[PDB]
This record gives sequence, structure tokens and C-alpha cells, in this order.
Amino acid sequence: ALMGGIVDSAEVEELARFAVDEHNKKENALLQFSRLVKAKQQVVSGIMHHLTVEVIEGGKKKVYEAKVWVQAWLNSKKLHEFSP
Amino acid sequence: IPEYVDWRQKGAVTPVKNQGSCGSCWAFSAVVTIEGIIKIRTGNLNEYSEQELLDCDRRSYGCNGGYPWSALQLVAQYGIHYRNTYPYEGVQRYCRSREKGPYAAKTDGVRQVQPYNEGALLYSIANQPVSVVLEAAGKDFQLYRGGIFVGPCGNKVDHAVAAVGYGPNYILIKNSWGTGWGENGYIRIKRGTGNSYGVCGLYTSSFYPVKN
Repeated sequence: ALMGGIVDSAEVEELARFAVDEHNKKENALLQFSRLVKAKQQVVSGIMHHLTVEVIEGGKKKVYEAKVWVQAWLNSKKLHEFSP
Repeated sequence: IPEYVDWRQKGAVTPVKNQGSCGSCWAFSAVVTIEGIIKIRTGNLNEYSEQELLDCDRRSYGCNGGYPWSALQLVAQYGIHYRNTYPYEGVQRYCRSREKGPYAAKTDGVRQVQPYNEGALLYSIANQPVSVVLEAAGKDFQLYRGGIFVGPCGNKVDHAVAAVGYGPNYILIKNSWGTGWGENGYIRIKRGTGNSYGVCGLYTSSFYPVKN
């Protein structure tokens, strides 16, 4: 197993919801969080969550890959990447 | 072996680093052990390049994870440069070792500590800093504020760090998450619980550099 590698929840669900809201805020977007289809986590300085999320964009279902960087001890949570 | 070991007191450990958003812990772990053996063998404490290993270890996956053992094999084969000549960027780039000039240091090999053996690990820690692995994904580990940590945590290891000492009831670990985590960046993990995996699977996979 890769140390610091990507490997396959209530908290995870909120992180997925967090990614979509964060993205809507930054891009003045109107994505509707539909569901977390798949989740993987990776240890970095903290945790990098690789979330596969289904949203509704203009009435149409679409799947995005979101990377949410969490550093719990600093109460920090950041949308690192977001794209189809 | 001694009752207490702490390589920081022997001047064999550099300041705590922060790997950031990159899954480069395997390189940081390797580097701590190289900084340590080099101080032990030459009397000098220097900082070596995690970036170099991140970019150049073709067996590892850049910021997507890697292996402390292949990084250490790389240093035994080609040496390593100083951290300031090859600084950390937090992202993998192309290998530029040969763009820098002569290496700063070189090791002679790599050895593995017999796994799942607490005494073998302490024995090796007594000799030099050792690259070890553990499961750090758990919330308790993430929030570690100090004290001798017992978890809870499983044994599905996912993070590489470095053991730089120990005591009657703990093993001293240098983490790579900045000084704002744990005890100024370190963690004391409980030992002696009769768990062969080690707390958080700490005895799962340990390597150290050999320097003639």
C-alpha cells in the first residue's frame, strides 16, 4: 500500500456538501448537491478527501470530482479542486 | 538498550517540516532518517531535499503516495541534494537532481526492521532515526494535542513518519504536518501494550539507511 496514497459516512457527506457550496460561492454557481456517489481519502498534511459527487446543473444530473483538504487541528477545511 | 533515547538531544534532527496538500510523507520520512544517519556518521546536521525524492523516485507516485523504502534505495544509488538547493514545492515536478551538481550526501544501503516486533524497532531507534508507518486517517490522530497517544486507531497504515526516540511507555515520532500539530510537530505513541501491530499499526513497516 502506498503511504500517503488514495484509498476507498456522516462527516464525508457534509464535506461533499461543503465542496458544492464552496464551489457555488466561488463561481456564483447554482449546483444542487444530489448525492455522494463514491469517496476516497488520502493522508497528506491532514486529510485530502477525493469525493465523487452527483449534482444537478440546470435541471440535469452531473458527476464531479471534488478534493477537500481537511486539517482538523487547525479547524481548516478547503475546497482544493472541483471538476467534472 | 538505553531506557530513553531522543535524537533531538544528540543534534541529529532538523526542524519539523510541513508536507502540505501533497501525499509526500514517504519522502519526508526518508529524509529524516538520512539527516539522522549523516549526523551520526559525520558529526554534521544538514537538511536534505524531500522534493528531490518526490520528483525522482519512479517507484513512488509523486503527491499520490509513495514508499519510504524506494526513496531510501534512491539515496543509496544516487545520493541526495541539500534542501535549500532543491526546495519543497508541494507538487511533483520532473526530476532535476542532475541539474544541480554533485550530490550532498549518499548512503550505502537500506535495511528493514523485522516487522511486528516492538523490541526490534526500539533496538534500531537506539541506533538511528527510523522510517516507520502508521494509520493516521482517524480523527483522533488528526486532532492529537499531546500526551502519550493510544488512539483509538486501526492498523491499516496509510502514513509514513519517523521514529526519533522512545521511552519506557512510548515511541517518539517526528510528523510532517508543521509545528502546529501535536507537541510542536511530534507525537508520543504508547508502546508496551502487547499489540504486535503496534498502536495505529506502528510496527508494520520500518526501514533505515545504512551508511558505511
